[PDB]
Amino acid sequence: AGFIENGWEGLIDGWYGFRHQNAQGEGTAADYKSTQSAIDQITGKLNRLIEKTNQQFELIDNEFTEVEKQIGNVINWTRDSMTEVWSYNAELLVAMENQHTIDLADSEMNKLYERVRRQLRENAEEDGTGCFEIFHKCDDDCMASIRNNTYDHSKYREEAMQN
Amino acid sequence: AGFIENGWEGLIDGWYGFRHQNAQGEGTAADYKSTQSAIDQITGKLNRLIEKTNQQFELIDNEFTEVEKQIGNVINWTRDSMTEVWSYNAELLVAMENQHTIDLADSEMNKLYERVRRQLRENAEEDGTGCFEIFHKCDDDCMASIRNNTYDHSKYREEAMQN
Amino acid sequence: AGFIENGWEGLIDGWYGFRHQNAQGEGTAADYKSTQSAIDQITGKLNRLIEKTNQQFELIDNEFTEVEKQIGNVINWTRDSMTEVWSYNAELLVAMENQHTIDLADSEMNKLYERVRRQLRENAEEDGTGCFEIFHKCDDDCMASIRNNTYDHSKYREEAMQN
Amino acid sequence: ICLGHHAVSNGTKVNTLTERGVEVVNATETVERTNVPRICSKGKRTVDLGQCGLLGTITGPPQCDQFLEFSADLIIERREGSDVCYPGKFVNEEALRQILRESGGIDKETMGFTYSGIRTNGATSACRRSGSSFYAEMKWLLSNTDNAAFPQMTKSYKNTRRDPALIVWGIHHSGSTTEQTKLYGSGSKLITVGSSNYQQSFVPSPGARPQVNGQSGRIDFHWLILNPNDTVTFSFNGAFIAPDRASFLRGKSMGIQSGVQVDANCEGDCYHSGGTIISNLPFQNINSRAVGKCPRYVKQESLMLATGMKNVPE
Ligand SMILES: *[C@@H]1O[C@H](CO)[C@@H](O)[C@H](O)[C@H]1NC(C)=O
Ligand SMILES: *[C@@H]1O[C@H](CO)[C@@H](O)[C@H](O)[C@H]1NC(C)=O
Ligand SMILES: *[C@@H]1O[C@H](CO)[C@@H](O)[C@H](O)[C@H]1NC(C)=O
Ligand SMILES: *[C@@H]1O[C@H](CO)[C@@H](O)[C@H](O)[C@H]1NC(C)=O
Ligand SMILES: *[C@@H]1O[C@H](CO)[C@@H](O)[C@H](O)[C@H]1NC(C)=O
Repeated sequence: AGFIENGWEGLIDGWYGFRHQNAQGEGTAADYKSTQSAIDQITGKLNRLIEKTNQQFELIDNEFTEVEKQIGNVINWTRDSMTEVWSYNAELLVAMENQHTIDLADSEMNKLYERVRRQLRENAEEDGTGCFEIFHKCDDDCMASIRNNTYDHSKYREEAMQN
Repeated sequence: AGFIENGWEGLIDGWYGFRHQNAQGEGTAADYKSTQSAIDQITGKLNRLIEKTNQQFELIDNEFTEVEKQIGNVINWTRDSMTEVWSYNAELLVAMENQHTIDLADSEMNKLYERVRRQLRENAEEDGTGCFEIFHKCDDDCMASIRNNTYDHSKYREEAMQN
Repeated sequence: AGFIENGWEGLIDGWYGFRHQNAQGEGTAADYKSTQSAIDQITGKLNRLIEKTNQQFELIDNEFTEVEKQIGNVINWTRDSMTEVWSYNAELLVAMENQHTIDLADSEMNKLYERVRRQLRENAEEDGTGCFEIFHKCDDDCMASIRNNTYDHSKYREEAMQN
Repeated sequence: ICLGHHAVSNGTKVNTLTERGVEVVNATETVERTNVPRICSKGKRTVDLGQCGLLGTITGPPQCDQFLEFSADLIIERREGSDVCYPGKFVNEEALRQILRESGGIDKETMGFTYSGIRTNGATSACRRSGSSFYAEMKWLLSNTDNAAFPQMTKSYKNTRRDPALIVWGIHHSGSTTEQTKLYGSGSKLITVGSSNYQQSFVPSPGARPQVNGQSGRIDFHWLILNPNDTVTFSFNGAFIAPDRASFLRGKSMGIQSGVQVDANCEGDCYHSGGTIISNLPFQNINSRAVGKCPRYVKQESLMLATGMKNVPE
């Protein structure tokens, strides 16, 4: 997500998609495997995080009738230290899991990018902006064949080597 | 470990290795540098994790004769809060270091993969399943040279460009 | 920073740079975008991290006239547990952010390398030592065009395809 | 071309999740070690109690007259600061000290206690400035002239202010029963202190004690906190150190226990016995008991946060 100029706004159903701009026309489709894996990983991370505590805490301090002042300050200081360390742990965890979510999105993105590279030996190459320059013409069949991960490159090699 | 269909079960000595399927036959070998780096990093992580603490706690509550109920409940609540924060920190640490070890294995695999593609400029290309398609004939000396990081691609370029 | 043999000592102003060693002469220049992004990310991490607490504690113990020994032991044990958990959190913090800073520097290096290889379709090829081999001759304008992220690979293809 | 990064001959060793002591081009501090050995607190009101003590500000021994009723946003106590002139302890000592630390200063106002036909000017050889005297806001209620009965007194004081008052009174356990009869007379003296939330009562107990500050008997100062529109009745038959003035809280402050001198050359945040921890780092390793909004304590001597890349020498 670093070498791309901008993200698409018309991509609604899928997180990661595909555009063609071939001679047949213009089409914007959505990949399924990469976005399913990304949503599965992130939802698993959420389900790990979204978990109410098992440990049961009781009332240690009285709001109405104030407890003895020494033990009251001891309880207040213990609760304040626990509150500070919990706020610290919460902000640290939120920051690093947002970082890991962004890195996971980038990892799924360039994993799809590198698997598209692997599917296209020399029939296509990158432009640096996230697009692949196809060296063969197909009537929107090889578009879906790249999309469906059922692309055969060896039959398209002879007309793409000389170009 | 992303583009590979399945990991090898016949590899025992190392962690990352090579399969041959050449004209001489079929053979399995084990890389040494990448697995040494991975095991060194993971064992260093274990060494910095597997450490008995220096802080020496004292007995604050009495198991046999119960202490005064107010200060005893304060001790119980402090111990329960510290148990909860230590359990949360333990889950956090275990989860993030398991993620980091998985990502470290993936990154060591990726580093070996990119260094193999860097060794062989055009003599071999990926297929998407983790293999490299050699475009020259060589009887186990070139492949061991690939393993030994002593591959001389300059004397193999002439017969691999036209293919 | 994996495939690179060593870091340059003469690169002073920039973190990530460029060496050409072309026929025109010798010169070590510095990239600006990658090092600016890396320093911005690391300084943002520091500004997130270097932050005095907004919560103000009070004196719970007494240095001069020692408090009652039971509540004194409770305060000492609570402070020791808080000190131990803060020390563990601090060393975990330092370890994982040093790991993330090293990984961020490696990722910025990899992103710069990949964007250079994306600018250089076939006119240049990778080496494995972090260098690029050029199939065309060009006098310090192409090199700056690579540095300025304004490379025009369209009109270098005719003399570099056969090489 | 050749593409690469920068490095230095001498970098920094930092700790990392995989390897310990890895070499980086540059690194920064996260655990502060440099401690300012001065309580530098410019921008806030401060009082240096010195040879006076924080709890001595209430009762008023000779060392604590200057800071008898003060006002500050920072209170500083010293080890040499004594809380009492006539010897004796404080019940709930740390509770009263922590109340005074958050007082923001204290204000003394008279209770209007009128005593009829009974000598009230206490005088001890220990609590002395120029002659035999006693505390500032405490009145030692002796007998009339000599061994004589002490009439039962019922003195009621009502806190009419809008803030919760603080009342400190004293109990005299004489050095002997004969001394107690000299000062208050024969009979079992019994004293009750009554409030809405306070009803504790107690009996003075004469007996021999070691000579502390050149005196035998000990006076224990009890205390309570009065809510607004609440009254305290002292019903004492004898042997009472009556409160002439009630102490009132002023605002919010924080109390430190240091031993270094005070200046105004900083913007300090937290303080301790070694001085001031002025820094912006998240962690510190100077004192475990630094109080204020500042870095937290850690067990490690030093942690290096890698600011630069992992460098390899050429
Ligand atoms: C302790 O904290 C509670 C808030 O959680 C506060 O209402 C209470 O006044 C505090 N106690 C003292 C003695 O400051
Ligand atoms: C405090 O915890 C211990 C075990 O950790 C338990 O045996 C004890 O009963 C608890 N005290 C109270 C008052 O519940
Ligand atoms: C509590 O810890 C402090 C240092 O933080 C130490 O000076 C004191 O002696 C300890 N108290 C006891 C009772 O050990
Ligand atoms: C290295 O880091 C320190 C942080 O203490 C900083 O003051 C210094 O300017 C840095 N040096 C360079 C060359 O970045
Ligand atoms: C306290 O008493 C005064 C006078 O009787 C009255 O004006 C005020 O409202 C009372 N306050 C409370 C809290 O009862």
